[PDB]
Amino acid sequence: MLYIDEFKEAIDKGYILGDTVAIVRKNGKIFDYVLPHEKVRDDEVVTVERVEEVMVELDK
Amino acid sequence: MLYIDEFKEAIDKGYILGDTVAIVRKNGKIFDYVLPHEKVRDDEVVTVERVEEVMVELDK
Amino acid sequence: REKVTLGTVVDCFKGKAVSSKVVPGDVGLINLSDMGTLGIQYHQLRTFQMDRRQLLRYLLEDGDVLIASKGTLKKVCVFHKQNRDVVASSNITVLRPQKLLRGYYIKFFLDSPIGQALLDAADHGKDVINLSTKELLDIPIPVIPLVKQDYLINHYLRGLTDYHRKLNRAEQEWEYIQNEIQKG
Amino acid sequence: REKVTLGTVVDCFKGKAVSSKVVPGDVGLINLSDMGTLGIQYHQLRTFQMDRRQLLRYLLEDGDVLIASKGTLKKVCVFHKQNRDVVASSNITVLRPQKLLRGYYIKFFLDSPIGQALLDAADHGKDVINLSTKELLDIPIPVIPLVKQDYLINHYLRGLTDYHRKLNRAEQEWEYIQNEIQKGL
Repeated sequence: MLYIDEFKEAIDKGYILGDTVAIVRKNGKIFDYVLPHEKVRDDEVVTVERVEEVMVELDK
Repeated sequence: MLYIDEFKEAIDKGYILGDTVAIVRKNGKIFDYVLPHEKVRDDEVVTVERVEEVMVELDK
Repeated sequence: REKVTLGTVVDCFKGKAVSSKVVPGDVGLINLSDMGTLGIQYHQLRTFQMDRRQLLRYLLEDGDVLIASKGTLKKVCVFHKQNRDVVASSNITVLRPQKLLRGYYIKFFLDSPIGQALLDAADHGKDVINLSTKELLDIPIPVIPLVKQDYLINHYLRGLTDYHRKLNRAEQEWEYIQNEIQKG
Repeated sequence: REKVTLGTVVDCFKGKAVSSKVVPGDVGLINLSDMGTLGIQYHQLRTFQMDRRQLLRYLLEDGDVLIASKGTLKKVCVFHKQNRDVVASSNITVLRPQKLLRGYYIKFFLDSPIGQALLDAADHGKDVINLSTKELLDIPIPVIPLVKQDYLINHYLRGLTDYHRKLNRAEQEWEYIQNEIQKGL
């Protein structure tokens, strides 16, 4: 499970650059993010979302 | 300060024999018992009371 | 083997009940937390005040066996005379050898496979400990020569002291090495 | 001596946040309770399960420095490669040496009188620890030859392993005397 501290940390480290990020969603909720060279499983649903908006959905 | 377990124990050990026992009272309350060969401070008030009655006063 | 029942060779009394509200005074207190596996932790005993008369009843003497009659683990220690007056707390049962058996010999026995079986059979508490003095005092111990108990006690004690030396030296060496390196 | 700032020679990341509801699986977990003074208590680690992608980010490697970034004890241990995958918890800050410095050399420095001062100066917590990663990474470390670090680390490790030799042998003997007596009766 992805937590709010791990997402911001990846942003401050320069691992999530730009205004968008690949996000895997389990059953509609945020499960994980995906960096450029990482492996997405065949059964996972990847959407490209905005970092500010992904950061606020985690706040809840 | 004397507690109900310490008084009980002295009765079952055979140290408090008979139906009465020497009792030192501080400020009106039971403070200790005195066995046959124990030394009472000059400033302590010894009264000889019944053990059954001293057992129930500490019970409260 | 001939055996004597524990209550025929010892004077047994529970320790003094001391409230957390006592003036840290002169007489030390042994609690469950001061009963170590290697003996009593005399350096961390809680001090307090007690009247001369009530103190004289609970005063401990060299060789007394302290048994944890409350708590979560049945610990057994032998008292070594200290530089001050020391009493056991109400969670401890005191055994003062009268004749025949040495305090440390009783300590070995209660810490033996059979000793634990006999002590747990005297336990009146399910999850916590409520040792029954009556049944504790009914425990039978093999009786052997006093000089032979002392020989085994002298050998137990030297191993205990040597165990402390060996432990302290390994720690004193590890700290020397540790600091020979900060020099760099 | 010249000094390199910790942030220029290591990759630093906080550990994985793991909720108490986990499926004990295959990946081991290091928490504050597993950070002893003589190293990590690998035998009592809480196991759990993690996806491969997220596990690969937090996976630990031989020589990482684990730092207690929360709690009431500022501990510092170096990770030794195990026969399982092991990650550190969110209460721990991982330092992965890049160049110049050895993990254990950073451990010695942060265990030194000045190291503790610099670690306490980076603390944002009065009663608890709330280490500041930025201030942590501004810490300057003397930089020495790599073979000289290895030489002090090789002997430090010799003393640590010898420290366990002596302790286990002292306990193994005391247990033998103890049983020499019990059998005597």
